[PDB]
Formats: sequence, structure tokens, C-alpha cells
Amino acid sequence: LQQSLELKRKMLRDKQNKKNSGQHLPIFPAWVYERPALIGDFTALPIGTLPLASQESAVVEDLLYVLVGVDGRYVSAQPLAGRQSRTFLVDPNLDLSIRELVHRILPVAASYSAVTRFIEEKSSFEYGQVNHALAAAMRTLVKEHLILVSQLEQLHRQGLLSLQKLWFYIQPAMRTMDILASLATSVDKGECLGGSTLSLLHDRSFSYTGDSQAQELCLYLTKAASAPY
Amino acid sequence: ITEAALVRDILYVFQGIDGKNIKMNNTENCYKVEGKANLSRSLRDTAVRLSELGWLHNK
Repeated sequence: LQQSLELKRKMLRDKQNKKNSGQHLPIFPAWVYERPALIGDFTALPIGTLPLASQESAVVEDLLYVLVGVDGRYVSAQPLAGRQSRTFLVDPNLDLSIRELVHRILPVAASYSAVTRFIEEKSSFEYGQVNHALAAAMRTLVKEHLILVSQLEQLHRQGLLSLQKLWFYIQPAMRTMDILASLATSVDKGECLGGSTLSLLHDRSFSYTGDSQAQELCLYLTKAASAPY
Repeated sequence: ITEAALVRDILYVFQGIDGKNIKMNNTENCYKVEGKANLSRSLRDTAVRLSELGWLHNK
């Protein structure tokens, strides 16, 4: 969190001394980074004493909230955020089966929080035109994920959704989120910018050539992220 | 135990998630049910017959 602030300025100086014909290269206000709500991520009955199929409805409600990054009553997003791997804490006293299914559904939340963080930190000017469009076209898929969870909220309102049906409905967007989050992890880890983050999008697109569920994703991302370069 | 619980539980065993009554998860040999219903056929035979779908899912 604090350590990124250096990196941004260190990059900015190189561009400033390189180019003096174009003056006062832009920066965003300090609160754009300081304010934590602008970015995506930030009376409780004892769950032990309920019947099982009501615990299911409760956890389903909390997970439908988690999918958009906002905390849940019975499941919390751990605030560590060390390295880049997001972690979550489910309530300790739950039914073992439901707990394990919550763990198996949870990776899309860890692969949404990092995906939004990448879009905020790598949409500042300093990281370059290409790294801007990568986040700007990852952001459309974030919107479409929000569309999906809205439809799931409608179904849950009608009492017609369960955790097992949730499992099926979130599979196509789990692959989308895993591809986006691993790709963001690699782009950030390599400190790649410019054409280094246009090579990695070519190699990851070779990586899946017959899948065609993630290949269309990567081909679209690179179509959009190569408009700048 | 009752069979109505076995249905909701083995429904998770098809996905492979460990169950309440069907504790074992092919760690040694295959899935196995431990219970005091003592229903020779329902507690054990039908349950194990259906659990191998979950075992194939695990593989």
C-alpha cells in the first residue's frame, strides 16, 4: 500500500527528464489514492443454533455480497492484503459441508479484489498508455460481473436460488476472473509497462489456443489493451 | 440418523464435498459412511453405490 507511492514517483521522474517539450506531465490528486472507498475493496444471530437450510440462505446472501467486494455478516474479507493474495475468513462454527463449499466458491472473490486493485493502481498516468487500456478493458468485464450478480440478487429475492445453483452459475465467470487475476499478478510482478505488457498478453494468448473460453477473453483484452501502443 | 439427511448430504458428495455422516473422502480405499441408523441397505449399500459417482468426480 505505502510501497507503491515510491514506484509511481520514480517512474514519473524518468518521463519528466526524458521529455521536456511536453511539460507538466499529469498527475491525479492525492485523495484519488488516499480515499479507500473509491477503490473496490475495503444483531448478528449466532449461526450455530439455526437449522441447516436457513444457514444455506444466510451464507448465500453473504456470498452474493462478497462477489462485489463488500464484506458479509458471516464471511469477512481479511484485511492483510499482504503480497497480493487476498484471503477470506468464514465463520468458524458452520456445517463442514457448507464451509468447504464456501471455500470452493470464495476464489472468485480473491480474484475480484486483486482485479479491481490492479485497475485502480494501474490506471494512474505514470504506468503508461498500454497499462491504462489493460485496466480500462478489464473494467468492462468487471461491469459485466456486476450485471451477473445483480441478476443473481433478483433470483435470490424470489427465494429460488441455492448455494448449489450458485456454484453452477458462477463457473463461467470464475474462469474469466482467474484469467484476469493471474494475468494482473504477472503484469504487476514483472513491473512490465509499454510493450513488456504487450508481450505478456501475446504469450498468455498462445498459452490457451484450444480452450476458446479463455482465448476469446485474452484476445479481446489484447485487442483493447493494444489500442494505445 | 435418517435417510432424509443422507439425501441432502450425498447430494454434496456428488460434488465431492465432504459430508456430515459420510466422513471419508477416498483418502484410504474409497468413500465410507459411519452411522448408527444400522440400515443394512440404505445406510451402507445404496449410499456406497451412489458415492462412486463422487469418487469419479474426485478423480
